[PDB]
Amino acid sequence: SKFYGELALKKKIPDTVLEKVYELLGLLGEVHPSEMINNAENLFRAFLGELKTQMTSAVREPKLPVLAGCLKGLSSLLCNFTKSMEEDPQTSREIFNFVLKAIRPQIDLKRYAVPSAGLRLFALHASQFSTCLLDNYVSLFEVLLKWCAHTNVELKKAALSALESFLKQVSNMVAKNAEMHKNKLQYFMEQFYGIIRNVDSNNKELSIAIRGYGLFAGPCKVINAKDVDFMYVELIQRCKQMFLTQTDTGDDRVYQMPSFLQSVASVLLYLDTVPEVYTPVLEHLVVMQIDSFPQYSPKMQLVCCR
Amino acid sequence: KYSGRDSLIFLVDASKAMFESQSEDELTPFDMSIQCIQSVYISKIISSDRDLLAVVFYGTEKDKNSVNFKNIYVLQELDNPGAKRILELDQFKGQQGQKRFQDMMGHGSDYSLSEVLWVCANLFSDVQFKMSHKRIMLFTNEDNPHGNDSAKASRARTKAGDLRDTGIFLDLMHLKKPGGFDISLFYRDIISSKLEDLLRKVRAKETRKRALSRLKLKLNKDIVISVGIYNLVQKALKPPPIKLYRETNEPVKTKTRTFNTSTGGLLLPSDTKRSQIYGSRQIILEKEETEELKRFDDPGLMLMGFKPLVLLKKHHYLRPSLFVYPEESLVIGSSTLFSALLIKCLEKEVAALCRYTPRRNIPPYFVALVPQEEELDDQKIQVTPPGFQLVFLPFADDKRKMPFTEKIMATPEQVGKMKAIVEKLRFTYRSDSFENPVLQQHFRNLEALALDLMEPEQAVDLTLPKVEAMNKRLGSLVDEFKELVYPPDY
Amino acid sequence: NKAAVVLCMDVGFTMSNSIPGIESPFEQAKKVITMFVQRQVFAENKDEIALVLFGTDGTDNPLSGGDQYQNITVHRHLMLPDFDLLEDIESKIQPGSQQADFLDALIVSMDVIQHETIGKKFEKRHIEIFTDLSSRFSKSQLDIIIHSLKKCDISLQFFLPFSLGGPFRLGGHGPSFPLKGITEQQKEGLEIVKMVMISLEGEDGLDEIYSFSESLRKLCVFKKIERHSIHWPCRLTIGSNLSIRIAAYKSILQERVKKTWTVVDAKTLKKEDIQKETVYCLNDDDETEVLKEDIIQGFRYGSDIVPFSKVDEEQMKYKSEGKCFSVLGFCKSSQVQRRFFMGNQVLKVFAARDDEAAAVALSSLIHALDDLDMVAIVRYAYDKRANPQVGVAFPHIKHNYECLVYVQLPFMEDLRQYMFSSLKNSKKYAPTEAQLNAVDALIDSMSLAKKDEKTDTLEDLFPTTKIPNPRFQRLFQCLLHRALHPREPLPPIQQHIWNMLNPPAEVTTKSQIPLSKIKTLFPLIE
DNA sequence: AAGCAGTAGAGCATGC
DNA sequence: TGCTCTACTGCTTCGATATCG
DNA sequence: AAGCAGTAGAGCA
DNA sequence: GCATGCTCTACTGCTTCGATATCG
Repeated sequence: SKFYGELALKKKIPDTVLEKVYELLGLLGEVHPSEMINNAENLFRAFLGELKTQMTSAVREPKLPVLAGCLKGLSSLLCNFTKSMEEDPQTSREIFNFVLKAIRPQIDLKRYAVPSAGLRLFALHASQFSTCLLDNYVSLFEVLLKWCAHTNVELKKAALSALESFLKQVSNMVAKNAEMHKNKLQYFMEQFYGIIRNVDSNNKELSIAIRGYGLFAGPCKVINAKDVDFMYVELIQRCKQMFLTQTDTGDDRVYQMPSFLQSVASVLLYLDTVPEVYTPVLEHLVVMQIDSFPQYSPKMQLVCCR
Repeated sequence: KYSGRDSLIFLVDASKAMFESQSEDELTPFDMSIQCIQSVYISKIISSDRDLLAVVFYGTEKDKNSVNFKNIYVLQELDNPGAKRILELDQFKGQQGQKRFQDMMGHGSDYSLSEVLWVCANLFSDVQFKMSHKRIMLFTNEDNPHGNDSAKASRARTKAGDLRDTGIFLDLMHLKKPGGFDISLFYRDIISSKLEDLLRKVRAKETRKRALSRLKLKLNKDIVISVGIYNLVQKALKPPPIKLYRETNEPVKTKTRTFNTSTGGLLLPSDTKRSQIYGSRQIILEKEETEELKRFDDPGLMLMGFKPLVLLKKHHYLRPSLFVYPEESLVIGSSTLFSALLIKCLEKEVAALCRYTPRRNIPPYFVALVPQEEELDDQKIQVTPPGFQLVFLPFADDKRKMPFTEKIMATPEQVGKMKAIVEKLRFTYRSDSFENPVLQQHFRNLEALALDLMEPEQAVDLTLPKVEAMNKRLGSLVDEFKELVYPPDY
Repeated sequence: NKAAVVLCMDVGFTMSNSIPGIESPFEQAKKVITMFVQRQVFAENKDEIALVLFGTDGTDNPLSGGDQYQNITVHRHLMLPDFDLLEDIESKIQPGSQQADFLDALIVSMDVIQHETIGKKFEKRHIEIFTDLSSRFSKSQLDIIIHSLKKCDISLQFFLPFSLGGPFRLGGHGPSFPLKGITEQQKEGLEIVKMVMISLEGEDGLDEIYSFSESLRKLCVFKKIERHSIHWPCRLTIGSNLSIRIAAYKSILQERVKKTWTVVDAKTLKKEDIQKETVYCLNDDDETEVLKEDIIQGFRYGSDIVPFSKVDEEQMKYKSEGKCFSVLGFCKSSQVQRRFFMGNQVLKVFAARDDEAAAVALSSLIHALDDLDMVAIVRYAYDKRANPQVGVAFPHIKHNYECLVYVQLPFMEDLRQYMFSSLKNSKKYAPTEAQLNAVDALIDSMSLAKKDEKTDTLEDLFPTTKIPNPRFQRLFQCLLHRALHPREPLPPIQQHIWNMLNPPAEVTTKSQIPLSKIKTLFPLIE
């Protein structure tokens, strides 16, 4: 009540304390949501109205840090009070249009604070907007695949998380519908083909190709039930002569095993009619993974165990 | 420097003789010095209230300083003028004030030397701000403090050389022991009398030099020149009326809100729109649209051709005229073109016309730019700025109209009598000095509760004319000047 | 007061005429009339407007016989105008014309004003008349209508098309007729309206006629419709007893709007359900919220804050005993310069009324003062609430009026004077002679004044004293668009605004090669 | 408008 | 019936309020 | 928020 | 060839003071 009465006075606070009072109004809504059960509706509106009167204006440079504050405030508030599209497909797409304008690049400026906020907003929460991602995926994939090569440490791995959550959210939705998305599936798979067959440097393009390959090897078994069998044969035949035969003993190219293993697991979970010729290659692979420990890094050292 | 300041050490002599009444019964020079000190502080408390001041008495019996040398005792540290410090400096008047000085320190010793200049230097060497002027107004009388030994004088002039090494400027106020120029002794290889000016010509003023705007002028679309737009008739008034909590002498710092849609609660400024109402129909806008419709141009000045100085009549004005000048901060070397354009404008009497948008968002106004040249002589008499002046012109609804239906003639006899009256009442107008009645009585009225002397000093009016001094300057031609050609006679 | 303004409108046959190759005059006509209506509605004045229109294919008239009063439609009556008339005028863009005459519109409009003038006070009336002056007319009755227009006590102003007898947009400080813009009907109609206007008024009748070109950029649409000004009486004194009763009026002032933006919360479209207030909250600490009767209006002094809130300054305030218009003295020197005037308004001390021997005495005063550079330093105040101020009283001898014009003056607290680095004695900033001749060619070829007709009085275009101000105009049209077009974004500003506010481009074409000479001759810019 | 400081995207030297 | 009050009233003045460079 | 002179409705008549 | 020790100056932002449009 005090920090909600505090900001409705005259416009005199020099905006960077406005940043922290926005984030405090968010974090206070994240922890203990059994006291603000009747006054958690209007904090959506007080975040959103500031979003509109900061973003939609044909005059004055936008106040920069207030946007980062309000965005991670809405990130903290979106848990436990979810107004998804399943009962309100208006405010959800409104928030999505605001976050798409937040990630709308259009320029090559510096001090990437507000699109970093927008990236992790779309990362840590993505399942709330079911129906309004099935048409702008080329645009999102284009801007994200530009952002993942930014040569910045703190932004790249914040982009990767939104990328992987985007693929993991489009996977179940392209599964559960009827036969209408052969173009989308083939487009994703052929862009993954054109990325897995680039040969200059890009380890990260290879890894995101393998990860999407594995996540989409699930919903392919709907009608065809032959491309699934051609898959995993493609996987082992690509993987073996890439680290087990050469670049095995002394090299730098051993930072890649969890991608291959997560993909092989994701096809083997729902595969039927097993091949039974390649498991003496699979064994050599995973024992090479268990051997290859101490040249790793945490947050990779844990997903190798995963 | 803009936020730089100026210090002032007031050094007062008290060893033997300045405490003397000069075998007279008018006034002592000691209390004359305290008159001058209290007047300069009562001036600079409201005139220039951020300078750095200090006052030091030398020669006495005790000594309190930060270096512990004899006969040197200070009362104030280098600081802003404090009303408490002047309410403790005003008690040294009269015989009982002289007695108070005598029983808190007395006076008289084998007094100071180079060491009082040393304690002035170490008073200057401590305060961490920016300094521009550093003057010492010494209050002493005698013309040989080295009246017995030459090493005192040699080390004193060497110490003055080392103080002029860093350049600390001292220039005393000599008292009137002969009333003027007779004792011209050897106090001349130290420095490089008039006190009524310091007594009363500093009543209430302010001093500042900013710029107010730094814009650019566009001739076609691609001739950009960087100018600064100064103001030179500031139109001042009183400092603001602070609110105060009653008993504990504290400010309030109030707040404000808006709510109450007959439900209670609190409404944010995000849900607020603007409107106008005609009878029944109300046109609704957002605040972005309201501030959007006053948008016509970029910030800057726009050239629109030339004019000769014959049509812009001095009947036309609406604004305190500003002043503009070129600066070599944004666009490199534009004062060359400005000096050439100045030369040809003063050689061909021509003046420009422009369209003005000063701030980043404002409707335009048409201005005219008039040339101007300096005046100078040997005494550094800089009185007029070299540059351009901006006269402001009305547009459409300003020039109203009178009913216009009146015209009567006259007859040429009264021209010579009126010439006699205007030559009786003739004077050169001014150079200054028509000070403000309301502000002068206000600052004296504030002074009356500030120092609690007795009462409001009735600040003398000056805007009124001396009616008797024009009655007797006129004479007894008033009644014939009434009824020479126009008798009322009821 | 109250006025009864009449308008006559022609969208007749030649008003449905085509372009010359640039633009139609009918859209200029509708722009001029809608400008008049938005200003005379959004001024919130107390007045009655009537409109009449001829040039439609109907007949709305209480008298109508054959061709006499044919297609003479009294669409509007003398009422207070509202949004309905501007709805109609953006619902009347149809050419749609059958017509035979335009002279009788004036007499049917004057007759319906004769049948309207019941009860209310109509001290003055004006008609703005929009015929086309090129369609067929008749020479039937002229003496009766000349005598009626001379006797009706109603002013009239006629509106020609864009011609009289390069790229003309609407009006841009340029030419009216392209090469020759007249027909024989235009010849006879223009000489007939010239003889009627000469016999009506005389010499101002030469300029009691306006086109669509420069009546757009001038407020000649407002003449004898408003009340003049507000009268101010006082008594001037020189010395002890030279008390002469003097009237005075105000002049040029920084004009401002007269409508307040009203706060409206979301979801309500209303105001009265909003309480906007301030709370008196002693913070200093954890807050203890106080009331209003704890407030000492304390002032600043040096490094402390002192009391004397309210009644103490009510005791020791300053007075100057009522109104006063005294003379301090006079000054024969012309040393009150051009740059110390410092005034938010300028005054005309003029005359008095009621057998003005006092004003002919002031006429003698100023007819003495006018010969030499001897000015007056008046002390002026308005009331005891007002503040005293000294200032200059300039003489003003003219043809019809004899004025003294009063401006304020600074006190020696408002001046400030600081040192500048001069530029005449420079070591780096000397310009050379080719650059001097370049800027001489600049100030030659960028001029605006021209002299001719062998008398050498100056002809100068672009009068930045008659050009209207764009601010309230753009605000009014944006108000009208958001009123009618209910949810569209705000339009671009109109092109006749920039037609008024743009320089003549021919001087830019004259001096374009000088600008290239400047760029290639002078040293580096940025 | 002056000015006053301190963050921070951006590179270099280094380890496993 | 005209003068004489009389509540209103347009209109002005600073004054505290708000915005910005 | 404060004042000052103009301008149509009562009261004694 | 990826994840750390180590400098680095331009950008931006808050404070201080002064100036101007505003409802009453």
